[PDB]
Amino acid sequence: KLKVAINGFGRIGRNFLRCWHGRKDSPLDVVVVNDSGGVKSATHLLKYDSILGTFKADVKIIDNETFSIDGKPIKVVSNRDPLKLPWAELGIDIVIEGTGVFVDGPGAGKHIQAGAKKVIITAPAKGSDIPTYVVGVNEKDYGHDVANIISNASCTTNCLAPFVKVLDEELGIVKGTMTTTHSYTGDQRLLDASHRDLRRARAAALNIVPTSTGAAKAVSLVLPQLKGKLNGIALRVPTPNVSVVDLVVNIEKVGVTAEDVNNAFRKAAAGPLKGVLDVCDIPLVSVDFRCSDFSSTIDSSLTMVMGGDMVKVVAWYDNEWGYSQRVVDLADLVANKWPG
Amino acid sequence: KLKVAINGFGRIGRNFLRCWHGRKDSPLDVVVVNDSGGVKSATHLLKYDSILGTFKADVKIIDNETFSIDGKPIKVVSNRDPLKLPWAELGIDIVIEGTGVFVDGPGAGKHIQAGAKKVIITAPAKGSDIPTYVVGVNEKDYGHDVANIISNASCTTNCLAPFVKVLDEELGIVKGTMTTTHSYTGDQRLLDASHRDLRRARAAALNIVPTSTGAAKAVSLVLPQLKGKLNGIALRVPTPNVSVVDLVVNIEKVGVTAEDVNNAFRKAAAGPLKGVLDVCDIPLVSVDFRCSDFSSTIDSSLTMVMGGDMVKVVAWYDNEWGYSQRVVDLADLVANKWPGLEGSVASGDPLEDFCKDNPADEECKLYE
Amino acid sequence: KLKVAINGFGRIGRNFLRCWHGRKDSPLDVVVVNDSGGVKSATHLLKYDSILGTFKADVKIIDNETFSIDGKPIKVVSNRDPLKLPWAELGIDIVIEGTGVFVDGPGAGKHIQAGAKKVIITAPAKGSDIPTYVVGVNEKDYGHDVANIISNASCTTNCLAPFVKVLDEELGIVKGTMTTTHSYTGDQRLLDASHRDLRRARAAALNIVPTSTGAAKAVSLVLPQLKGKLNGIALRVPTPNVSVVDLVVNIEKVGVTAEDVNNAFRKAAAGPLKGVLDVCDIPLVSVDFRCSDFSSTIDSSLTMVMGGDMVKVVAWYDNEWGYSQRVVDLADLVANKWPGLEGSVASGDPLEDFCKDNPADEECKLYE
Amino acid sequence: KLKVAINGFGRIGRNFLRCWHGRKDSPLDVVVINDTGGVKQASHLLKYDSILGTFDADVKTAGDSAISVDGKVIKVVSDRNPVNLPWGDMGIDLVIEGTGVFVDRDGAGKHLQAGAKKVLITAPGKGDIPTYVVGVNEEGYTHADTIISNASCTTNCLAPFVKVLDQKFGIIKGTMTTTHSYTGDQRLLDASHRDLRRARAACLNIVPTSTGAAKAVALVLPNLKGKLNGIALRVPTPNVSVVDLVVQVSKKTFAEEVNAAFRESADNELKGILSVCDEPLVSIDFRCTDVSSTIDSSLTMVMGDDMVKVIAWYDNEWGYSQRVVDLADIVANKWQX
Amino acid sequence: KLKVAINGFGRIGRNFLRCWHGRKDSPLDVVVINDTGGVKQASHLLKYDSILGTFDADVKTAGDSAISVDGKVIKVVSDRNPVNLPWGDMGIDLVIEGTGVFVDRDGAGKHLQAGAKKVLITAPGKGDIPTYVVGVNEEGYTHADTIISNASCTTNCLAPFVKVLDQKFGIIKGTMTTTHSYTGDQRLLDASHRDLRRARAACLNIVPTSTGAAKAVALVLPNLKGKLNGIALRVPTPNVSVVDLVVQVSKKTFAEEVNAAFRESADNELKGILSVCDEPLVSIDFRCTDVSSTIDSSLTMVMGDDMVKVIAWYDNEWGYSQRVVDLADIVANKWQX
Ligand SMILES: NC(=O)c1ccc[n+]([C@@H]2O[C@H](COP(=O)([O-])OP(=O)(O)OC[C@H]3O[C@@H](n4cnc5c(N)ncnc54)[C@H](O)[C@@H]3O)[C@@H](O)[C@H]2O)c1
Ligand SMILES: NC(=O)c1ccc[n+]([C@@H]2O[C@H](COP(=O)([O-])OP(=O)(O)OC[C@H]3O[C@@H](n4cnc5c(N)ncnc54)[C@H](O)[C@@H]3O)[C@@H](O)[C@H]2O)c1
Ligand SMILES: NC(=O)c1ccc[n+]([C@@H]2O[C@H](COP(=O)([O-])OP(=O)(O)OC[C@H]3O[C@@H](n4cnc5c(N)ncnc54)[C@H](O)[C@@H]3O)[C@@H](O)[C@H]2O)c1
Ligand SMILES: NC(=O)c1ccc[n+]([C@@H]2O[C@H](COP(=O)([O-])OP(=O)(O)OC[C@H]3O[C@@H](n4cnc5c(N)ncnc54)[C@H](O)[C@@H]3O)[C@@H](O)[C@H]2O)c1
Ligand SMILES: NC(=O)c1ccc[n+]([C@@H]2O[C@H](COP(=O)([O-])OP(=O)(O)OC[C@H]3O[C@@H](n4cnc5c(N)ncnc54)[C@H](O)[C@@H]3O)[C@@H](O)[C@H]2O)c1
Repeated sequence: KLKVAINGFGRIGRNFLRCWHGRKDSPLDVVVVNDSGGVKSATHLLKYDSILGTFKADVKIIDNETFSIDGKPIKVVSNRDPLKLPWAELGIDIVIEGTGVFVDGPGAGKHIQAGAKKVIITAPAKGSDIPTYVVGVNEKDYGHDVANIISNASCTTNCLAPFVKVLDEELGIVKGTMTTTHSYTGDQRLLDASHRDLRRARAAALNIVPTSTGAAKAVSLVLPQLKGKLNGIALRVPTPNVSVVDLVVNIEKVGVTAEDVNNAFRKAAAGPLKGVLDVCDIPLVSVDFRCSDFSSTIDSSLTMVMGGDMVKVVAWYDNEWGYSQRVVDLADLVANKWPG
Repeated sequence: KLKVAINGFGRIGRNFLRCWHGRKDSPLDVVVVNDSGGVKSATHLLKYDSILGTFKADVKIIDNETFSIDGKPIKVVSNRDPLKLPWAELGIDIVIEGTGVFVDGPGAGKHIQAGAKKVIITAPAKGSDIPTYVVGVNEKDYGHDVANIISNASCTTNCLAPFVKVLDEELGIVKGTMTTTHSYTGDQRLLDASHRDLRRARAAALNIVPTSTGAAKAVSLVLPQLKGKLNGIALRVPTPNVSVVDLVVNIEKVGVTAEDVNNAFRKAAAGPLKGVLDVCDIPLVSVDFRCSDFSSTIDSSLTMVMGGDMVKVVAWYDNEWGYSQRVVDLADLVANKWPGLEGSVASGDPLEDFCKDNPADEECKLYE
Repeated sequence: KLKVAINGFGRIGRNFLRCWHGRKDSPLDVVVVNDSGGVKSATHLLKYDSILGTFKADVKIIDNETFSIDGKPIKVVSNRDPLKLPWAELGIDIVIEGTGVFVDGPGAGKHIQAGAKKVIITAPAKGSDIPTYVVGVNEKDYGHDVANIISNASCTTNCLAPFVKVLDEELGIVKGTMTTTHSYTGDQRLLDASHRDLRRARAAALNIVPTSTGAAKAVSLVLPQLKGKLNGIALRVPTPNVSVVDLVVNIEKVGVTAEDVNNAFRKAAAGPLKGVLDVCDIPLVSVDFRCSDFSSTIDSSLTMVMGGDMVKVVAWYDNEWGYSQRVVDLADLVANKWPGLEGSVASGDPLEDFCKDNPADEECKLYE
Repeated sequence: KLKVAINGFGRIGRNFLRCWHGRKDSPLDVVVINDTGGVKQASHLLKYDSILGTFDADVKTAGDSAISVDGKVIKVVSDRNPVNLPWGDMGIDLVIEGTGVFVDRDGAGKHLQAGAKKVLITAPGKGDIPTYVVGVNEEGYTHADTIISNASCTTNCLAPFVKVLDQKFGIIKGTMTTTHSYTGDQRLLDASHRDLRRARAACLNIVPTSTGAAKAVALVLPNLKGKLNGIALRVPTPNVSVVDLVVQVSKKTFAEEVNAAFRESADNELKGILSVCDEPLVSIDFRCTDVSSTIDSSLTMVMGDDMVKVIAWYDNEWGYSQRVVDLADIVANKWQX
Repeated sequence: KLKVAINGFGRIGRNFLRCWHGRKDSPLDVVVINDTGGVKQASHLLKYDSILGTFDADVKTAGDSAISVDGKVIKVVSDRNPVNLPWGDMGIDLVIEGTGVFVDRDGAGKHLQAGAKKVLITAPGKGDIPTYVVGVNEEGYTHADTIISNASCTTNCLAPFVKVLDQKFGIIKGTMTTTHSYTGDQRLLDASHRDLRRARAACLNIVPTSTGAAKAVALVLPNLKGKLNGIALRVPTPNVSVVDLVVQVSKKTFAEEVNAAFRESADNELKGILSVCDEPLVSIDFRCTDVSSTIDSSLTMVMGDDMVKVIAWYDNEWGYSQRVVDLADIVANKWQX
């Protein structure tokens, strides 16, 4: 039911579409895209992705600005400004800001103005009325109709926020430093001379790009108890869709060994936040954490607690497709809460 | 003059090659290679590297088993077991273990009794019988006949030991957790190796492999106090040769604005730890830190502090060029104190050197 | 089966021999001797102690380079350097450096590459490359072939490691200056004499030659807590074979009296430290502590504490029957800790098995 | 039923087992493998591969040797001597040598000497072995032959649709070449190798080479001998490769005529084996294609009516071992010996 | 002396300046650039490049715009309108358009309209522009022409030694193609693009394309028109690319005859411009070669005495802009207008 137009056919946009199609409960009725590439673009980026590869389903190419997907007639508005897609003419209940560039208040405010009733944003929104509602913690702090335009901070947050709540509830974070192996972000370019882009004006990929992302403390807002308790660096890895956040503290607890820490995780990662937190213990790397619909994949096989207060949690996450799973969690929950 | 039949023409082999012959003034004068790869490959990986590309200098292929880097006559011995290798067949005093096979104490000793005098392994080894030295902390433990089978600290630790010195000497870790990125080395394969640990049985440069590495826990040989002040892991990364260590640590001085940290890190970087310890601040990617002589390049801008005590210190280390530099530095200091430091003594003492041969002579019996 | 081409048949050579042969459960079935002893006399000396007098078993003279204790055929080689020794020529496996000259770690390796597998220096080794063991503490530090070059500790330290395991753990040192009085060995001078030393150059078997020992910090190799908590003196008493140590050191835990000290010492003696740690109390003399299997027969009554902190523990002990019994167990412990290696046989570690051999296996490569 | 171990359960071995398990019509008694590497690690790294993420199916290590990925017990041992590998240890019908070292007739005969009956070499016929690409002469391969070889992914790719090209049209000359994936067949870094080109890091390093493509195109295809012969390009991709060849067809064709011949043959002699595709794309959507070669008929352009710059993706790894499972069936099915 | 700004001081712009500074014989008054990106960041990212690590000199932004590299002051402004870019702001002799967007005669004329006099388009002649590859017709380029274009690194590569091939031998037909580096000309991720092939991540994604190679080979080389024409391959390398072409020479050659013609032309018309190499290798040792193309004469194999599978490395980025500095000199030197 939840009318779906993606503001630009994003990597998060296509990943979310493939999620939704792989999702079942999803009231997200894909009906439009603000893809300023055309139906061939939205197709050969959906129908041809990489994380989920060739798309599992048929993106039925009806007219460029209105196609279908397995009989989901999806418009395209090959157009930019959130107002430019007329979210009322297309009745888009939840905007999916695929661009993540109108993350501000008025940015997706224009989504609403063109006729959206709620919006979801694929980045730590730079807007206050745009709560980066994360899966795992403050997607629940989203009373329906409350700040209609809710963002969803990056999958760095969508990983951290849930299990950093889990840490502060089961082990307790005093001051948890983080360094997420997040992807080389889109605020870069493949090569140097990117843009203003203070540091990341280097190439996006040809080196590790350790840059403190806002996501580092975009977990702070979503976790009202994580105030300052995460100063993190998103080492934008040269790897497209996968990451592992990691937390080291002078922990609130004495620092019981990472065994019972990750046991409390396991109970949280299988209970409170299963499908969200994963206690990975098989020795595995990004391939399995690729397409990880988990918000968090705690590589508990590597989490460690050295000096006691020294802790370490190694929480992987697919940071676009798994991130798109986070955005679908947000959208589904919001749809359940929707006035209808 | 100091000769090495470089055990293996490995990537460290050619590291110290394109930095020993590159060291136009190396007391280490390699004259032979200990490798079963042929002179064709000795060049085509030495004369044609990946990091520095084609060698910016001649490697004159003297023959299939002999060559001359710019006329520096260096053989190649297609032979593996050290005992039957030309450290005596060519009087070769020094050996550097660029293989990963005779890393054991007596295994590198086989270099000695094959004619070497000491060995430095460019990697942590199989025990304290290989007391690693590092350019900046404990490299001066050395004389000749002093710890013949020694090593150089691993990529991460070759970076770490001098700047974990400058840290724990003045800044001082209460307890730390080190995470570093590490190039996809022989620990893995380009494909999914059937390697001992499924973590790095994974392909080398395909996924970021969290390679939990306790080389930072070898501090007992070079900085034992940092035990309980450290917990290191490397990150097997898809990049050929450039890397960075990082270390978030609660400091005894508690609130340690990364600024004072970096201040002292310059102070000893501009102090004893030149050429091995840089403290950089420009927001830069690995290529900028690539081929940095400094093992440690403390990225001050990326050095922040978490809990006041938790200063984060981040030193980019072009791990194998960091080697190619530190092997030169350490091997040359040693070269000065190698049998290049061989001399005589006084009658009461030179004859005591004869006792060093004639142990039970006159009154040379003492100590158990 | 743990034969030793005994690297020096002498006082401790024959001590261990008389002990390991006298011992039944000894895999240390030496079948070859590395010594200028000459069966004729090699037997004789082995056949003739003063601590043990005439040896309490036959040592039959097979042939010049061979003998047989009661009929235990043991070769004899009057060789010195470990490389030129029948460690391979007779397939030997354990080395005991009775020479007292090859404390050097690679010089001990010379045995292994002569075909041996592990060395033990029957005295302080060449340094801290070698975690020494004396029965009661850290022989387990050795795993099959783990620290193949090692040492059995010396009179003071052979005594120390077990009872300092009991002491610094229950008693707990803070600092101090150990005082041990030890017999004159073959590493001393009966008369005055000159060549390298002065103290033990002087008449060691005539006067109480005041000899220090830094082996108090050889505890660095085993028990780190004692580091900086000791520094010893080995009083070169002119007695044939008995030594005693006393740990005159301030104690952290409540500086209790030697009584409780000896009580917990009786406990851990009867606990993990029997055969090596003995704590008696009768007013006794050196002979009562001679032929003592234990490297420490403490006399509880003569132990006292007056300063509270400065504990005194008179750990008496036949300084070589303590040794010889220890090297028996020690090498025996290793003798059992030898092959072992339960066959996983899953073909899964067969990769790992041949990878311990071929690190860079067809697919098991680690460490460039 | 087809008693079959895979000598060297490496990524080619893992890939073949992945194909077979994904495959149906399985008289392949895949109840045994060989991997001198960690056989538990063999189970794990079969359980996880980028081409399929994790394994298609799933299991631990059914103890260790035995392994039943929610499918069927499969032995795997750590053996090296082909006269010793699990061939007569359980009477192997058809040998598969995934190592690459016993690609020869000698190694295959030794596999049989362990007590096996037939061999399928993963590489093409190593000289004195009848190479049988899936698409040309594996049909002509009556299973009576014991030591056979499915031709390389290069040839597995090329031989069927290049026989379409040289038979439906006939070709005077063509410098056949395959932009093959760089593989574990090279040096991970700039290390020693007998091919100083395959000696570089080989990850993003080009490898113009000559694999079993150049020999096998002649062997399986008498039409495509010498005049239709050339080199290989073990190019720096780790995924589905492409063929690169500009023939000079005897009977002059045009681009769409080439595409039509390739399509109709993908309806008669290339279906499943091949796949005509006409999209400007890259292996990230050609990955894990079961076909020997995904025919990129769109850009097989024909200038001079003879210069056919053929483009055809080809699953150098996955669909390679898919066609290898096809030939293993042609062994199991139509079991002539 | 040659008043020259580089419109769009991007990686092509950085590379051209790196070439020029490494280059000597510099009547190029490189005292101005253009970069609407961070001009301070322009100085920094010129100061650091994988092809040279850092800059191959000391840069020193004399001012926000002025960059005194080694003291050689060089302006760079953040401008977009070619009628506004620093062209008549300091009377530009020769325009360089590194952005790729004003490759057209329109954009170049607008560059002049800012107050410049001559233009050199980084791309080949965008239709109505006389393309001048370094090796064929940049010699024939008397500098009287105002809006010229050094032909693409593809063509910069091919045109000189392919003129050797089609003149020293003469060629009936050849499907010319270049295994060009994937560049910033594509989508970093599977993002929108007008070329759904260049739309993928393009990092390890193949790009069979048609850059200025196909048109410029005809334009600069009347010999190599149509019959010697084809497509391009913006292949997934970020480094020195290779050319891929199997001609059918008119006068039948053999492999070593091709290598000898290429060598003697690398002695007369290709020296410095080109470089014959005969090693099994990869760009990691062909990187930063000043030549238009490092001729891999070893594997330019010739079957049928006409099928010349030519292999020739070519510095698609560095030596490209090296030859662009050569043409900029041919503007500065022999300044005909
Ligand atoms: N993609 C994710 O899973 C996720 C994760 C981290 C960060 N982000 C944020 O997303 C932004 C985009 O980067 P990305 O690589 O993640 O790709 P993405 O999937 O998030 O979005 C990319 C898409 O945004 C579209 N776009 C940009 N501006 C637009 C506008 N004016 N109108 C319509 N469409 C527009 C483009 O067409 C492109 O297809 C970045 O700012 C980044 O901070 C998203
Ligand atoms: N390359 C580096 O600067 C660097 C990086 C990581 C690790 N290392 C360490 O250095 C050691 C060697 O590193 P590398 O760079 O040479 O790796 P490498 O893979 O390049 O070296 C392997 C080399 O060792 C040789 N070799 C193998 N067995 C031998 C033997 N039995 N006798 C003589 N030579 C033999 C081979 O010929 C080969 O050239 C490794 O143990 C590794 O732990 C060095
Ligand atoms: N005997 C002991 O318990 C005692 C204690 C500690 C250390 N040591 C060491 O033992 C040496 C001798 O002392 P000891 O009188 O007690 O006798 P011992 O039992 O310790 O060993 C003496 C024997 O070692 C032999 N020897 C000396 N150099 C040799 C060589 N290079 N190769 C083979 N054999 C060699 C001599 O022939 C002599 O028979 C001293 O140098 C001392 O360093 C002795
Ligand atoms: N790579 C391709 O695209 C393609 C092309 C042509 C041929 N091939 C075939 O694929 C194989 C490529 O070689 P590869 O190394 O990638 O194969 P692979 O990926 O299956 O790995 C082989 C593994 O087997 C193990 N092994 C080696 N000897 C063994 C023994 N005797 N017993 C058990 N295990 C052993 C090794 O550790 C190695 O990791 C060759 O067999 C070749 O015939 C593939
Ligand atoms: N890439 C190759 O190997 C090769 C092949 C053919 C052609 N070329 C030439 O190289 C260029 C490739 O494009 P590119 O983007 O990589 O060039 P580039 O690497 O020099 O980057 C161009 C930069 O200029 C900036 N820019 C854009 N418009 C501007 C304006 N009007 N004023 C100032 N700055 C502006 C952009 O931010 C962009 O980052 C084209 O100009 C083409 O002519 C190169």
